[PDB]
Amino acid sequence: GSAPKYIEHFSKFSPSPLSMKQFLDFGSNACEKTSFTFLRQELPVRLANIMKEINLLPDRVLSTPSVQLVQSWYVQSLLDIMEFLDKDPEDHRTLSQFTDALVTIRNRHNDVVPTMAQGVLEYKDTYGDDPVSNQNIQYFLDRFYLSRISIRMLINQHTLIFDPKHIGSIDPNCNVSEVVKDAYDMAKLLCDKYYMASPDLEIQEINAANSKQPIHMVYVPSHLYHMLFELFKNAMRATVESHESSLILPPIKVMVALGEEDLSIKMSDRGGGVPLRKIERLFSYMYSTAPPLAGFGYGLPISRLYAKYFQGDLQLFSMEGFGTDAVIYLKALSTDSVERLPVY
Ligand SMILES: CN(Cc1ccc2nccnc2c1)C(=O)c1ccc(N(Cc2ccccc2)C(=O)c2ccc(O)cc2O)cc1
Ligand SMILES: CC(C)c1ccc(COc2ccc(CC(=O)NCCN)cc2Cl)cc1
Ligand SMILES: [Cl-]
Ligand SMILES: [Cl-]
Ligand SMILES: [Cl-]
Repeated sequence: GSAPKYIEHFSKFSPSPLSMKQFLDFGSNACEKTSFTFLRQELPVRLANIMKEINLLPDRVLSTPSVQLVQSWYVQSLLDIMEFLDKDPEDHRTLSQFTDALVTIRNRHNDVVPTMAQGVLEYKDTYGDDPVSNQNIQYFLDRFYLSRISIRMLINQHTLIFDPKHIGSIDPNCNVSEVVKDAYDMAKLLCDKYYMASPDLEIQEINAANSKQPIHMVYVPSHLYHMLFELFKNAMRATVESHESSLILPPIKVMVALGEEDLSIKMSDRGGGVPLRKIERLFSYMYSTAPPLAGFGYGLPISRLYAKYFQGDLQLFSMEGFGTDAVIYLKALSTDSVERLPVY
């Protein structure tokens, strides 16, 4: 077949990062034809760029069942999208069977994450868990997952618009605190269920420019929830477990600061912290892979990719003996929120 040729062709192109503006302008609808003509080019670009990177992996990794699996998915998905390169954007069936095609692709790729996890696992027992294996896994998975996040963003934007207020997965009016409370309510629910004690939540807002206004932004709230949800899980585990032979359960304090470009979200706990040495391993896919509420692999690094994805970040610093702070940094301004795609 043609796969390695297509890979070859489209991996000469560079994925085109979009900004929230451009994202918003894509269904504000009837320029679905325009989403179609765009996506039939750009998915193959993006699919191919990562596919080529998968190929640069040494044979001992690439030859493993897990990788060969997801690689087979990427090939089929690229083929699936190929069928439409000739097709004409004015035939309303051309269009609606592209949607199906995108939907089907998105389901095909669902289990990528625990699949790669299995490859890491096999690799760990099969070749060792040395620092250098670890930089390498990290390097590849941070890019891959990031790649994949951006592919999904594209598919979801398309399928959700072409079945106001919300534009696909973008809320142009996301109330950050609203999303915080939700993630907290849900983490508490699970925290209550497994621990039978859950810390309270305290939120403070700091709108620097407008003392009064509630903090709203343009974002992808499911993205934000995911990140918050994961940080809640962790801060809850730590809070509860560090205090089981003690009466008070200190609340989890979250602050939302809106600056001139940063919108920053800090989740501070009193869980007794982590010493500085063990902080880098928390983001390591490898060290957080192994054969409840947490101990539950990948949430941190993936949450951090989520933040990186529109030029944000996610950092942890801890005080051993006291607790951990966790900061999600996001762009305040739609203008500054541009996709961040792995290089190639
Ligand atoms: C428990 N998980 C999930 C996880 C997932 C895969 C793993 N894989 C291997 C080992 N541990 C894993 C843990 C955590 O990441 C996690 C790690 C460290 C903390 N701890 C330390 C701690 C304190 C008391 C009791 C237990 C732990 C933290 O300080 C901490 C870390 C991140 C965070 O957002 C908040 C925190 O409070 C809290 C949570
Ligand atoms: C399953 C997926 C996540 C996975 C699992 C495991 C890995 C591991 O990847 C490694 C490990 C060691 C080396 C050293 C090497 O060969 N150096 C060459 C010397 N110049 C290179 C790579 Cl790409 C990647 C991806
Ligand atoms: Cl990255
Ligand atoms: Cl789109
Ligand atoms: Cl850090």
